[PDB]
Amino acid sequence: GTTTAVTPSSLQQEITLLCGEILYAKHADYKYAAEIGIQYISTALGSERVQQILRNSGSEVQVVLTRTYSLQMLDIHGVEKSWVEEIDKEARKTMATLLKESSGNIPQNQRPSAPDTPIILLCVGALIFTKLASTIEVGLETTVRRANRVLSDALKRYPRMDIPKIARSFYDLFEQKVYHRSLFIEYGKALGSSSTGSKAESLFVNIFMQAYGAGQTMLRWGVIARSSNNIMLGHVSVQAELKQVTEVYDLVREMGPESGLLHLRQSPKAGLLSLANCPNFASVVLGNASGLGIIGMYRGRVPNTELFSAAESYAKSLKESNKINFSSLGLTDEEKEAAEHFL
Amino acid sequence: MSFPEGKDILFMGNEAAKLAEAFQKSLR
Repeated sequence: GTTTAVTPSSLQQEITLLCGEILYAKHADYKYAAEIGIQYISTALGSERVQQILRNSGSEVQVVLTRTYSLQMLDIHGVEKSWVEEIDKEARKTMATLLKESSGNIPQNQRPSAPDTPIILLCVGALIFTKLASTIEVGLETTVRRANRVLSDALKRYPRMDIPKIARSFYDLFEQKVYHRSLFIEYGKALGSSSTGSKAESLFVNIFMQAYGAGQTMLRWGVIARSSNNIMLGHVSVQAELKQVTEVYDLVREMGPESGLLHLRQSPKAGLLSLANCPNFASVVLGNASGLGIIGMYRGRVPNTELFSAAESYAKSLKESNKINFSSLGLTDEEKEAAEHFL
Repeated sequence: MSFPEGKDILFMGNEAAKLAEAFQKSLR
């Protein structure tokens, strides 16, 4: 069957160093950077607990423990030794050079051994994870731009950190190893509970927690359409979808915020989160969002363009006459900023 | 975030249908 790496908690310091080495130097290839981040998670949660989590996600993947060898290196299952050795070599070369230029005096928080380097690495992963959780498609480059602002302080400490290539590594990992989405969820839930409130942990938790709302975006926009009193919500073809609209909101009502992860998890009920069974409703919901100015750069499907345009015109006229109560809508801060151009 | 029932999101009834139809018609 299929296999994947876990790393025992006894090697937490060593995997921490490897994460730091990824950030610390300008590397040619970041292919397995995301997998190293995952290895840190496994030391945090415990390798046997990871096997449980994967099994429970519906995967029969078998975990294989990381070992050590000397040329001290980590032997990580499914990660080419040449890659790990090259990351380490390039980091150590860079450190030797910089250490000498600074006469042996480099602050801890600029070194690859700084304890928050795995968390920093995982913050890039967290942004890719919340991108993935959303029912609204955005380009990877958009997310990369966001990572640059969010991790501006990390970039001052680690000015050779290659965010776009690290981002691509996490993007690929979540596409190829779907079970590691479930592992990431358990880590985020665990850290949400155990966070010391440090800067790195707080950033991770704040990004991670956005995944729930991201999954529910279109349903939240639906409520916004009603709070906007969009009269196209009364169109005959929309009223006809009442049982389907009911199924959709019954889902989130009964499940609570966890339902936001169904898209990410590729659950059989994920389509509901994208309003797949109620296309006319969806068109009014999207049109209303467009009219309010909160839809951003939406490249997704508009099932009924006439309904969309009508809903958009109506929202827009209410907006232009200052008849929208923007405080009461339940907008995100970014949506508020987009619609009103102040926060 | 508190989600209402679907029947509290849509505008149901003949009157609501006629209102939406009229607005749509006004847009040519």
